[PDB]
Formats: sequence, structure tokens, C-alpha cells
Amino acid sequence: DEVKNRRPKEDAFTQQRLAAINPVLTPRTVLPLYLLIAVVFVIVGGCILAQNSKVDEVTIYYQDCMTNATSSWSDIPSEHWQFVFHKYKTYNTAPQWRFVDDESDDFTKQRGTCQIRFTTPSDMKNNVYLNYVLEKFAANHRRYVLSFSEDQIRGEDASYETVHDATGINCKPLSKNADGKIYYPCGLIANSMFNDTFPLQLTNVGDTSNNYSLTNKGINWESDKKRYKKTKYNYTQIAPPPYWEKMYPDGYNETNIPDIQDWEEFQNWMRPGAFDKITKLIRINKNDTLPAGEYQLDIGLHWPVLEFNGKKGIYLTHGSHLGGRNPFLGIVYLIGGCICAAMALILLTFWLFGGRKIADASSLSWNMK
Amino acid sequence: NRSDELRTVYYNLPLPEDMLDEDGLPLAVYPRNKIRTTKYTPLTFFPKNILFQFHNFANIYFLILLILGAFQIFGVTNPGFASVPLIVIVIITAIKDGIEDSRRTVLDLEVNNTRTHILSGVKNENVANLVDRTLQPNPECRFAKDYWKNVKVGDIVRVHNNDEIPADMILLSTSDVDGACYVETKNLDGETNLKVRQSLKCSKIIKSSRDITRTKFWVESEGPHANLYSYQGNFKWQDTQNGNIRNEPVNINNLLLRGCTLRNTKWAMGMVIFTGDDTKIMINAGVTPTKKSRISRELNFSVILNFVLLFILCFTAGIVNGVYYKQKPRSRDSTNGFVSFWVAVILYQSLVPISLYISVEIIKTAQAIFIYTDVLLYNAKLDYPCTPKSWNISDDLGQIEYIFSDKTGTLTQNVMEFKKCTINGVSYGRAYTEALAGLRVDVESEGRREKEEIAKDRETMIDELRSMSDNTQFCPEDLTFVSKEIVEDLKGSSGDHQQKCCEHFLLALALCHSVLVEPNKDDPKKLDIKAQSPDESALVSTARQLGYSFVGSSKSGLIVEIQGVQKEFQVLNVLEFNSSRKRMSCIIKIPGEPKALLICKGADSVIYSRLDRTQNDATLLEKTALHLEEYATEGLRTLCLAQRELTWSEYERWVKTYDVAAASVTNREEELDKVTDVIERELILLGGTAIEDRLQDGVPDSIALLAEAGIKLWVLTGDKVETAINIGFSCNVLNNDMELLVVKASGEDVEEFGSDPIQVVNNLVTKYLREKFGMSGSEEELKEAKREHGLPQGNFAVIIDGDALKVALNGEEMRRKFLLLCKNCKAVLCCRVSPAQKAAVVKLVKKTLDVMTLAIGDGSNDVAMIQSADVGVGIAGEEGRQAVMCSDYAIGQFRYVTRLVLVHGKWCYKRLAEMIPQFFYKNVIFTLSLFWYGIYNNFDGSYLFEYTYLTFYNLAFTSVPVILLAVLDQDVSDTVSMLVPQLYRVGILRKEWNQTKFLWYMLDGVYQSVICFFFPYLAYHKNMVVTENGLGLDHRYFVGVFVTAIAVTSCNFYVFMEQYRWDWFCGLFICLSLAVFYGWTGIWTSSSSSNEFYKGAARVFAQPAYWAVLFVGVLFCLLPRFTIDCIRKIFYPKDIEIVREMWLRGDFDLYPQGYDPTDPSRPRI
Ligand SMILES: *[C@@H]1O[C@H](CO)[C@@H](O[C@@H]2O[C@H](CO)[C@@H](O[C@H]3O[C@H](CO)[C@@H](O)[C@H](O)[C@@H]3O)[C@H](O)[C@H]2NC(C)=O)[C@H](O)[C@H]1NC(C)=O
Ligand SMILES: CC(C)CCC[C@@H](C)[C@H]1CC[C@H]2[C@@H]3CC=C4C[C@@H](O)CC[C@]4(C)[C@H]3CC[C@]12C
Ligand SMILES: CC(C)CCC[C@@H](C)[C@H]1CC[C@H]2[C@@H]3CC=C4C[C@@H](O)CC[C@]4(C)[C@H]3CC[C@]12C
Ligand SMILES: CC(=O)N[C@@H]1[C@@H](O)[C@H](O)[C@@H](CO)O[C@H]1O
Ligand SMILES: *[C@@H]1O[C@H](CO)[C@@H](O)[C@H](O)[C@H]1NC(C)=O
Ligand SMILES: *[C@@H]1O[C@H](CO)[C@@H](O)[C@H](O)[C@H]1NC(C)=O
Ligand SMILES: *[C@@H]1O[C@H](CO)[C@@H](O)[C@H](O)[C@H]1NC(C)=O
Ligand code: ALF
Ligand SMILES: [Mg+2]
Repeated sequence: DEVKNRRPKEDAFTQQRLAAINPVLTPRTVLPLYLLIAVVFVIVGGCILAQNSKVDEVTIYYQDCMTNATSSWSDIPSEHWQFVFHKYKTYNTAPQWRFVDDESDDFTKQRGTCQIRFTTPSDMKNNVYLNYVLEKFAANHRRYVLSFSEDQIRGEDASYETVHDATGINCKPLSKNADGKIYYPCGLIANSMFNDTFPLQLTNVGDTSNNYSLTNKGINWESDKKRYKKTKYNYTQIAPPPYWEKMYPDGYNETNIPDIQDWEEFQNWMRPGAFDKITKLIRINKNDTLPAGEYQLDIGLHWPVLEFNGKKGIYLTHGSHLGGRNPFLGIVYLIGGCICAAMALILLTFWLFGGRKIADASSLSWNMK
Repeated sequence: NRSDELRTVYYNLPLPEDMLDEDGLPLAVYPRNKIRTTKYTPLTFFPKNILFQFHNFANIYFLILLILGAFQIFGVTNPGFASVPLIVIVIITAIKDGIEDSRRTVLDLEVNNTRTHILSGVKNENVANLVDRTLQPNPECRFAKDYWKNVKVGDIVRVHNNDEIPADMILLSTSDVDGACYVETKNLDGETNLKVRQSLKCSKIIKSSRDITRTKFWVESEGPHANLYSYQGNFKWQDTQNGNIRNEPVNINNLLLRGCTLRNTKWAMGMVIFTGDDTKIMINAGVTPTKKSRISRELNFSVILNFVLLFILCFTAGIVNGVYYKQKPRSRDSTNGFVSFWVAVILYQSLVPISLYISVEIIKTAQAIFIYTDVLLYNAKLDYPCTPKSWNISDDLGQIEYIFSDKTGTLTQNVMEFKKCTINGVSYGRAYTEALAGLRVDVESEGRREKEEIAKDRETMIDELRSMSDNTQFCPEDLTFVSKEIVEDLKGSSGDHQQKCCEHFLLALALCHSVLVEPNKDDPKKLDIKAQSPDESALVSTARQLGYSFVGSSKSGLIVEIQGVQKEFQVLNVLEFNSSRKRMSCIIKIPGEPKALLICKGADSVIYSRLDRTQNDATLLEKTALHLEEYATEGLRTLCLAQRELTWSEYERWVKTYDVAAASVTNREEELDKVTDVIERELILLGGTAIEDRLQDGVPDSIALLAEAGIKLWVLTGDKVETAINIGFSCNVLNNDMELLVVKASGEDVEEFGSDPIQVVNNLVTKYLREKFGMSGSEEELKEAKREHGLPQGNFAVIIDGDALKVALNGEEMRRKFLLLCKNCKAVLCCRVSPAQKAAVVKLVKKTLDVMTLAIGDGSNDVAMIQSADVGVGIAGEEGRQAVMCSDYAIGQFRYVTRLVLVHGKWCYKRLAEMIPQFFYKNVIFTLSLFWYGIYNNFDGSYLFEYTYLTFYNLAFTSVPVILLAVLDQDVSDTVSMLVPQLYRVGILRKEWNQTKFLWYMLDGVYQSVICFFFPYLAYHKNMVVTENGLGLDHRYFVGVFVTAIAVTSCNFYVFMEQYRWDWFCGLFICLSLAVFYGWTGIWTSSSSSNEFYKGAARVFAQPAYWAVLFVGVLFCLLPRFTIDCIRKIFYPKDIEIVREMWLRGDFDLYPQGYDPTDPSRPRI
């Protein structure tokens, strides 16, 4: 003899029934937002401007000291110094500067000492920063940035393979010298180390009795030292970079290994610049307030700058809660607030004077034809 | 394929027992019965999928940059492992497509694992007077278990009632004499009536199940010769009395197709002839194409535009190297130009991030799973929700402008009934329609009142009939009659003439029928009724309910029980309904004084032509005629009844002329037609019956919504033209004042336009386009018809036959003229259309006037246009399971589409239209920043950001908000979108997304990147020491991280602002994305593997200057676009914000989220 569920899930999320708040672009609820944003940000921009014009700074350009100075104190050409002081807006007070030659050194391209005497009509509120600024010196090229090896930072005895045949981050051009001694500082970053001997003190002019001394130690993050350790090489396979021979005619002997841990300035130079203008911290002061008066600084010139038409100078600043002194933030805040207010007012006047009905149920597309 | 070389298969000629080869013929090429409805072959799937994915232009350039990235001799470091994102995206695409194909294959397997049985137990020749009564049948014959997997040419199959057809079939033996079986071709066409199929005349005498295996013969049959209704076979057999071979030819009429089903036959054995692709459904099916989305084409156009941007940028960026490279300054230590360009292009490698296609497929899969899980589309009547089969197509729905439907299961179910009748100009029965909407806004209250009145009338009709007497088989499941006056006019309160007329009308309603009465196999008490036609079954059920039950088919007469008393009539002759006659008649005899009675049911035109107009009272006929005309112009389909009385001599000479003319041989058709004409020229009409077909739930309102939303729809019909016409009038599609521009090729018009159909249709189209409306012309007309994108105008209707449409579609001039005519019209109906014809016309309408269409339908015939419409949707359920094989989507019933396509389509069409600008903004903001930074360092090719950023940013930081905006966006509420579907006009006019919009966002991104770079750079430029402590900065990576944080927060805020639905979900992910950005930066810099930074968190997030620059960047990223949008809102107010404001004001407040079409009782005021 012959003989011949699947209910879907019902949840709030499954049916897309979540608590929603549809935004509304009606003027009566968005104009207050415009007004409050405009006023709050224009007043904070004004506060930024006020906190920005409260710091003084001085820049002195001495990249051409030998060709323009004499053995006596001479006035600084106008294109080599720029002052900002909130106390005095017309404080020109052209300082003086001179150069003295040293015959003990044979590097005729860059040798000697440049002395700058300058006046200060204000005081530095227990915070002094002396920096070296550079221009027309490209320090961000692709191979230049990578021209170093992180393995040497830990102090391990890297081999030629580990420094030249490594991954994309290695010192390619200056891995090895002519004889075959591996560089402990390898690459262009360490080879382009600067040769401007900055003093550890300030030579006062008015009060030569108690003239103040600076301190370049501790100018980097304390925790960051935990990554940089002492060299652990065999004091025989290490040679200085070819541009470092002036500091070591023989090289590294048994008692001259440069401890990276306490060398903050070299580590600071290991942070290559990004733009055409480059400056790093080299002198810091937080012990005592710097008083007003005349001050003299002596700088040793061994690092060539003019051979590539570059420029160098010194930059002294008290510092501020907004870093260096710059009015650009105040300008953009002010212009943003002003343009927001102007746009709000102009949209209001079109909406009122030349404005139609707020909403019509018969103005839609199908309602003409 | 195979056309000639007919296959000769033996039967009842056993092979020798000592050696067998399990066949009677040598080996030949054998198409397998397995039906492959999937996309790609599982064995050969990878190359097809890759080549389909290879057709884009972004993945190929990713592949070449990974390949050429290593071919450069010491130019860039060897990738080694920097190639896995391409691998993972291609394998995840392959896995998704493989899961889709796995679902298709498991569906095919569960279809093909049905049940079939073939007899065995005795020695078979293949696999283990005329009639004599000497051999006793062997009791070993039992039905075995068989599957559709192993059926092939050379096999016999036994099929019973309520079973489908395994393949193309030849009728051998049926349950009755003469071998006549009844089949529905519903999957092939939407005909209502059963289809008659006669078996072989040689096997019309065998009765017992063993007598089918008592004669020896052989079969000569040809293969599929690529035809639809043509077949030639030869059955040859040897006689036992004399030695000779006698043959019989077999035409198409004996051939049974595949996509059919057997009704009203207990058992039938047949011979398998065609297997596999030989079936007509496989011929008309197609190849189930890739079904590739439209938006991806212009997405690839945008991608190649970005490639051109990269090429033009690096063609002027790399040229600066040479004016400084060969010049001063230098204190560091052609082919060089080419390597500089190469390093620049590998630097700017993220203008088009790889995440594009993976994000697109993730969004599409999320949309598909949400569509699947949507409970508002669940069809609880048969436990099947809306299932998206192909998940690649979930974005094309927004541009749906044209709708193509069928009659098999789309517009209506397979049920009809009786509602109204005219007896002597008196109406009986009442229904509910919307025909009073416009004869002179409040129509819902009247509709509800009428529905309540109909319900009350039906209830009281049922009550009166159960109370006045106890009918034997009275059940309310088929009582569709409403009018109660029938009882008191039968009681005798309606005079004598009207009483007799209504009594005879009711009697004739229960006599003219081709139905056979059979007892129910479940309960003998309540016998079931199985008719040769659905309208006949409905009429028989109504007659059973009204107390004139028809039981039994005696040798001379039929049993009729009136109210309980049973009597047998005396039927004399029956003339069956003919497709060309449009009339079916019966001749019976009543013993008094005996008298012959003729009653014929037919079409209105034929009934009115066959009448006695030469003498009459000029009142009854005129009132009946006016009732007929009013029903026709309301849109009712009806039949008419004509009787006549004959004396003894009249009956005698009628039967004499019948026996001498129609009972003859040699083409008795003309003689029978002449006899019927001469006997029915004189007739007396007695009234008319009206058949009514029930459509799907919510068809008229759905059609109205689609029409008012700008989506002008079409309906393509099958069986007959009058069926489609009355269906259209019943629905709210065809209006009475609407002009019917009927287009027929072989109608009665020919007597004044006789020529070939080409010239006939040319003259018709010229007289249409010159007289009523002047737009004659082709090229200029097409140019003007390109630029409308949908508008309902013209208020006319066109009806076209299959031959007319094919002769207008063959030629290109005819095609464009028909396209112009159909664009001018709004009610295009196509009838007698073959699957190939409708596929060709849908291809033409898709190509010319490029518009994205839909082919909703049901059956095995509509696939031809389904696979053409580029969006696949079909009616699933117990009624149709064959179109859903190829359809992209498969609905429970048509009532879902009218919401789905009207809501989700638009939704996604906007969601993606917003996601694409966000995705091509989030990469420009990252890449043009590097480009701008390059101007310092002079395009040397130095990274500004961390090496891990270029691979981790687009994958973790700014990816989540864009994806969430694309997926969980809600432009408007579903209820409000359904209430006002005019919003769909934006998808109709495609103004939302285009090249101008792309250029606007590209300029905005360029401006954004300009700001995002120039702000921190100008903040630094004075001193390089803006950090509140000096102590060391200036490194390229720190300015890079500042600008990347600015860019990512700007992108997140911009996505949040552009999002139309601010919920606790998208905002939560935006906040967590910002938090994870900060946390990952901190945790990466506070680790041993932080080689360069080692201090990023302390260097970045401890500095008020960083917060100030972030805030000012937020200002300058938000204000410009915000104010432009605010200005545009007043300048060119898009309808979206106006409807949103109206919604929020409270207009649509009392309306609940759960919209229901069956609730017109909303208290508006
Ligand atoms: C290698 O060992 C060296 C001996 O310790 C030393 O290099 C330099 O050796 C000279 C030889 O006496 C020292 O003296 C020089 O400087 C003094 C002034 O301090 C002069 O009076 C001497 O005449 C002579 O010019 C140097 O002081 C010494 N260099 C340093 C930096 O101390 C180093 O220890 C080793 N080499 C290096 C490069 O450090
Ligand atoms: C002496 C002059 C001619 C050159 C030196 C001045 C430098 C600092 C200025 C002057 C002209 C400037 C260029 C003007 C045009 C362009 C093209 C632009 O798409 C990238 C920036 C770039 C390349 C500028 C770079 C800086 C530039 C070269
Ligand atoms: C070199 C010249 C010819 C290039 C064309 C520049 C001018 C004509 C185009 C480029 C950008 C355009 C502006 C883009 C944005 C807006 C803001 C809108 O609210 C008013 C129109 C306005 C102000 C357009 C005015 C015309 C415009 C300034
Ligand atoms: C933090 C600290 O105490 N540093 C001192 C330093 O001031 C001193 O000059 C030096 C003498 O060798 O010894 C160090 O330990
Ligand atoms: C150096 O500068 C001084 C001061 O202006 C000037 O007089 C002198 O000519 C300069 N020397 C040059 C240009 O060689
Ligand atoms: C202070 O000035 C005197 C001038 O004779 C100089 O010798 C001394 O070195 C100066 N102080 C310091 C700390 O150098
Ligand atoms: C003064 O400066 C020295 C420089 O080494 C430092 O060690 C000391 O702590 C400072 N004194 C105070 C009170 O800060
Ligand atoms: F159902 Al058809 F042509 F057969 F529309
Ligand atoms: Mg219908």
C-alpha cells in the first residue's frame, strides 16, 4: 500500500529599535551653539594671547662671526639679532660681539672663539633655556633619518652583519671604516654631531664677582635613560666616526669610552630635526632667577656652517606654559571666533530679512507638478 | 545538442540471461539528472571567483605593488610578510562565496532527496485477441525505494496524486481507461484549468497493473531539438497473430513536461525520455550569473580616478628632485628619476587603502543578515522568513524603478469563488471593492462599514440555512453567497415567473459541469470534490452549499439532492467547453410528458450573439444586458447561461443530425461545430454567473503605493488576455476612463489591415503616435526619453499579445517604437509571452533607457527575466519552490515586497551613498598630509608617521565609525517611510551619489588635509620648542602623531555629524575607537618594543599645546562643512529634512511603529 520552527530572534538590537536621538538642524537650537562656541573660544584665545605676550626671548645669529668681527667689541649687524621684551617694545640696544683666533688648531675652515656681549632689561622667572637654532640644514632625509642602529643603544657588541645587513633601520653608509674597525656610533646622525663647545657658565659684565654657571646635565627625560646603557665593547674594535677624528687622533683607548648614560647632549642630538629650522635643549636653569644686566657668552666654533650656506644662532627664553613664544595660536583662535560669529550673524540676517517660511508641507518636490 | 538519431529502446524483449550489459543500446553521452542551480562548480570555483574579483582595478594594483615592491633592485626593503592583507581579504571573499554556494547546494540536495518508487520483484529486461486471463499475477511485486539522483533515459516511473514530475515524461498507463490524465503547468504558465493529456492509443485497452507489462514493443524518440511545443516519436511493435511491424506516431500532445504536477489520478506509469538539461525549464532557466552590483562600476570609476590623481601627483612631486638633488646644500656623505618616482609612489601607497572591498563585503553581509533576521517579514503561515540568498546584491534595491510580475503566484493565489449573479435583472450576492473612490478623502469609514455589513450578512445567511433545515454536507468554509432573498423567492413570495426563473437558474448552476464525484479517502461521510477546473469546483461547492447538491455520475443522469430529497435526472448529451468555442452545453431529459432541456454556459459575447432577437418583450433582455454592461465596466468577470426546451420530435431530429454529422470520423470537428451552431442559434437566456478570483493580501494598496512613489510597474501574464484584463480591472491598476490601446496581431481587426504582422504592428504604432498624440520619430525621441527618470502621465493602457510583442521585439526600430509607446503609457500588460520573449524584452528595457529593474515572480517560467533583472526576488512557500532557486531573494508573499523595496532599498541606497564619501575622506586626510609634509625635505621620500601607522590606522582607528554609519543607519522610521514613500524619488533620480558629489568631498578632503598639516607646522615654526618644558622634541614622528590624532578625531566627529541616527551604539563605538587609539598609542610607547619613541604618551598627552592644537583643528574641520550644509538647507532644501521636521513636530506621533495595512481606523482628528 502507498502512503503518499524558524522564528527569527525578536530583540531590540535584532530589530534595530535602539534608543536613538535624531539630530535637528533648526536655527532655534543651533544658533546658541554657535554663539557659545564662538564666545568661549574667542575668550580662551584672548587668554592664550595674554599668556603668550608674558615671556621675553632673545636670538643672536653668529653663523658668520669670523668674516665680520674684529678683535674688539663691535656692534651686531641688524640682521643677526631679534629681541622681544614685554617690558619695552622699543628696546633696540644693539649689543656687541667680537672674534678671537686660535693658532693651536689647524682647521682653518672653522676655528677660534666668538664672544657676544648683550643687555637684558628684565629677569627670567627661575627658568632659563639656552638653545642652538639652525637654518638651511636639511636633517630629515629618508636615508639620513634611518642612518643609525638601535642595537648599539643597548651597548651589545653588534657585528658588521648586524649593522649593515640588518633591516631597514640600520646605519648603511658608515657601518665600517677603511681598516675594518666597527663604529660604536654608526651612521650619519652620529657622524654629523656638532662641534660647538658651549660653556658651562655665564660671564657677567656688570657683576663679575658672582657670575652665574649653568648645567647641561639632566636635560633629558630621566626614565628615557633606562633605554640607553653603557658600552660593552672590547676597546679595540671601535673607531670614532670619520668626522670625530678631531676629538680623538688615536681613537678609543682603554680609558675614554663615552658613557651614553650621562651624555645627555649626544642623546638629544639623536633626535633628528623635522623641518628646516632645528633647535634642541643645551642649557637649562631652574636653580635661581636670572637677573637683568649685561652678559657675555663665549662660543667655540669648530662645526662648519657657512660651507653649505646654512645659518646658526643662539636662542634664550624663559619658557611658558605654551612652550615657546608664538602668537600664531592666538591669531587662529581669534580669527576662528570672529569668523564663527560673523557667519552666525550673516546666516541670521538672511534667515530674518531675506528668509522664507521655516517649514512647509506643500513645498516638496511633487508639490509643483 | 541532439536532434536526429532517434533512440530506439526495447521493452518486453528480454536479453539473454548468460550475458548482460544492463542496456539495450551502446554507450552514449549521458546528461546527469542532477540540477545545478548554484553559481560556480565546487571543483572549479577558485579561478572563477578570483577572475570575477580580478575585474576590479584596486586589487590588481595592490597585487602589482606587492610584486613590483620586491622586483625593485635594492630600492625598497623586501616585504617578506607585508603581503598578508591581500591574502586574507581574498580568502574571506572566497569563504563567503563558498558559504553561499554551500547553502545553494544543500538546498539542491534537499530538493533532489525526494521520494520515488519503481516496481520490482519479477524478472525485468533492464534492471531487477489482445489480453488473456490465464496468468495469475505474482505477489512478489512490491514498490522499492528510489531517489531522483538515479533517474535517466530508459527508466519507467510510477507517479500518484499530490506528486510532482521528475523529468520530461510520456504517458503510458493511467488510473482510468483511454489513458487520460490531468496536469497543472503552474510553473510553466499561470493557467487555472487542468490540462488534459491522453496516453498512447496502443495502451488504452490494458487495465490491470500487470497488463502494462504484457506487450512487447520499442520506442524511437529524438533528443531535445531546441523547441517548445514540438516533438515527434514513433512507437513500433510486432503482432503475435501475424508477422509484421506496426507503428504509431506521437506528437507534442502526448509529451508531458518537467515543471508540471499531477492532479486527479490515483496512479500512472510512464516512460522517461529526457533527463537533466533536456527539460524545458533548464532551457529557459539560464546560467545563474554573477549578479554584480551597479554601484561597484562607478566605484571602480572613482578608484581609477584616484589612480589618475596619484599619477598626476607623483608626476609633479617626483620632478622636484633634480633642481636641489644636484645642487647645494649637502653634508650627508633617468634611472635616478625613475627610482625617485617609485619611492614617491610607494610613499603615497595608501590613497586607496585595501580595506575598501573587505569593508564593502562586511557591510553587505551585515545588511543581508539584518534582512534575514527582520521579523516583520516572517511568514508564520508556513514558517519561512525572508531569506536573502545572494548577499552580494543588497544595495541595488534603492534604484528599483520598474517592477515586472507574473500571474502564477505573484498577484493572486490559486483559488477562486462565486460572489454575484444576475437572475432576471436582479443582483444576488455582494462584495467589497474600491470602485466609489472617485465618482464624486474619507473612504476608510465606509469601507469598514461595508466590511462589517458583509460579515453580518454572511453570518445571518449561514444561520438561516442551518436553521431552516439540516443539510447533509453544509459547511461554512465554502459558502461565499451573501444575498438572503434567495430563500423567500424560492418559498414563492416572488410571483411565478421570477420564481421559476430563479429555480431554473439554481438548477442550471448545479448541472453544467465536468466534475467527477469521488468519496474522500479520509472520511467516507464527508466526500471530497475534485473538478476538472477551479471555477467548476467553486461552482459545484456553491451549488452544494445552496441546497442543490450534485452527487454521482450515473449512466443515464446525475444525482441531485434538493434540500435533502434525492433524485436522478436523465442526461442525454454533453458538449465540452472548447478553447475556440467558449461555450459548454448539456442536453438532458425530464419525464413529466418528457421533454429535452438544453443549457449552455459561455462568454457574454457568444451568448448574446446566440439569442432570439427577432421577437422578445424588449424588457427582460435589455435589463439583463444593462446589468452585464455595468458589471463589465465595474470590472467583473462573468459567464452567461442560455436554455431551451425541446419536444420529443425536436430531441429526436437533433440527436439524428448529431449522430449523422458530429459522430462521424475524418475531422468531425467542423461537423460538430456546425451542429452546435445550428442548434444554439435559437436560445433563451436565463441569467449569468460571475466568477471572482482572490488576489494576494494587500495587492491593491501595494500597487497604489508603488505607483505613487514613482515606481511605475508592469505585469506580464500568461494563459489568456481576458484573464489579465479582468485581473487588472479588479485590482486598482486599470481605470474605466483609461483608454485600452490593445495591440493584437491576429485578431478580428485583420479584415481591414491584412498584411504581414510586421506591417500590421507598424501601421498600428504609426496610427497610435500620429492621431491621438504626435511624437513620431526615433533618435530625437530616445534622446528626450532618456531624461525623465520616471513620471506617471498619459492615463492610457496597452494590451499586447505574445506574437505581437515578439514581432515588435525582433526588429530594433520596432523595439524602440514599443519602448517609446510603453514610456508614454503606464499600464503595460504582456500576454501569451514565452520565457524567451519576456527575457528578451526585459533585456531590452534594461539596456535601452538604462534603469535598474526587478522581476518578482513565481514558477519555472519567470527565471528567464529573474536572472535578467539583476535583482532576484520570488514567491516561496508550498506553492512555489523553483523560481527561488535562482532568485536573489525569496519572499513569503508579495505583501512583503511593497515594504521591503520601499524601505530597505532606499535605506541602503543612502547608507552606501554616505559611506563612500566617508571612506574616501578618511584616506585623503591621511595621505595628503604626508604629501604636504614632503615639501619640506623636498620629496626625498621620508616617512612622517610611524611605520606601524600605515598598516594599523585604517584597520583600527577610523574604520569602525564609517562601517557603523553604513550598516546601522536609519534615515527615517520604517512607519514614516511607508507612510510617505515619495522620499524614494531621491533614489529614482540618483542625485544622492554622483561625480559632482565626489568632487565636492575630494575638495573638502584636500582642504582638510591642508589645514591638518599647516596648523601644527605653523605652531612649531617660530621656535621648535613649544612644549612647556623644552627638554627635547622636533622629531618627525611626534609631529606625525599630532597630525594623525587631529585627522582621526576630525574624521570621527565628521562621521558623527553626518550620521542621521545618533544612538547609544554608533556614538559608543566612536568613543571606544578614540579611547583605543589613545590606549594603543600609550601601550605601544610604554614598552621595550618602542624603539624610536619609548615616550609617546608623556610627550603627547601631557602638553596643553597639544590639546589647544587639537581643539583648533576640530574647529576648522567642523565649521566649513557644517556651514556649507546649513546654507544648502535653505538654498536647495532637500525633501528629507522637511519630512524629518514634520515627523518631529508631531504630525506622525499617534502612529505606532508597527504599521499595519489592515488598520485604516487611525484617529487623524
Ligand atoms: C686616550 O688616552 C689619552 C691619555 O689618557 C687621552 O687622550 C688625550 O691624551 C693627552 C695626552 O696627555 C691628554 O693631555 C692633553 O691635554 C692636556 C690638557 O688637558 C694638555 O696639557 C696635554 O699637553 C695634552 O695636549 C688629553 O687630556 C687626553 N684627552 C682627554 C679628553 O683627556 C684619552 O684618555 C684617550 N683618548 C681620547 C680621545 O679620549
Ligand atoms: C630661490 C627660490 C626660487 C627657491 C627657494 C625659495 C623656497 C623656500 C620656496 C620659493 C618657491 C617655493 C615653491 C613654490 C612651489 C611649490 C610647488 C608646490 O606644489 C610644493 C611647494 C613648492 C615646491 C614650494 C617650495 C618652497 C619654495 C621653493
Ligand atoms: C582661477 C579661477 C577661475 C578658478 C575659479 C575660482 C572661483 C570662480 C570658484 C572656486 C571656488 C568657488 C567657491 C566655492 C564655495 C563657495 C561658497 C558658496 O557659499 C558661495 C559660492 C562659493 C564662494 C564659490 C564661488 C566661486 C568659487 C570661488
Ligand atoms: C643627581 C646627582 O647627584 N648627580 C651628581 C652630580 O651633581 C655630581 O656633579 C657628580 C659628581 O661626580 O655626581 C653625580 O652623582
Ligand atoms: C661683515 O659685517 C660688517 C657689519 O655690517 C660689514 O661692515 C662687513 O663689510 C662685513 N664683511 C663682509 C661682507 O665681508
Ligand atoms: C667670572 O668672571 C671671571 C673674570 O675674571 C672669570 O675668570 C670667571 O671664570 C667667571 N666665572 C665663571 C664661573 O666662569
Ligand atoms: C642647582 O644646580 C645643580 C646643578 O647640578 C643641581 O644639582 C642642584 O640640585 C640645584 N639646586 C637646586 C636647589 O635646585
Ligand atoms: F505565466 Al506566463 F507567460 F506563462 F506570464
Ligand atoms: Mg490576479
